[PDB]
Amino acid sequence: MGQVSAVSTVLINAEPAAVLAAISDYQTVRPKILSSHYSGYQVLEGGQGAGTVATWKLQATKSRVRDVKATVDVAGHTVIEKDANSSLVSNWTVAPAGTGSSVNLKTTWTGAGGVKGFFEKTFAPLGLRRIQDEVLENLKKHVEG
Repeated sequence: MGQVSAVSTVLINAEPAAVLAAISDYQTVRPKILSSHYSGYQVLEGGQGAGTVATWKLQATKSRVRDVKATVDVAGHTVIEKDANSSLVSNWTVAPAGTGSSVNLKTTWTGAGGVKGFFEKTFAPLGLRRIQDEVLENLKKHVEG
């Protein structure tokens, strides 16, 4: 059994420890770095570190909206978001990168079929990867200035 996922790494002009905290902040950071594909963001528990629970809608296209209920698991410099509603997990791994830092964002894919059917029928992985990349950009700009 293999594994497929949307992976993108973005360089950030900021301390990786600060970025880690920013990621674990689901109150003042998370909802300020969301793309236009996000809506109805609501923190259900915590909002600052492990144990945080938050929910939102992710609209890939007109008639593709994912109801996400992410459980946050912060450990070291990796923040894991496990959707309780569907089989989607997003990994937020941040690490030093020269004078700044970088974040490796890995969002897993799912579905009854393979990537072909995942794209054609359900939520386009090409769009999802773009969405996550755009959020990483927002994060970079957010923590930078």
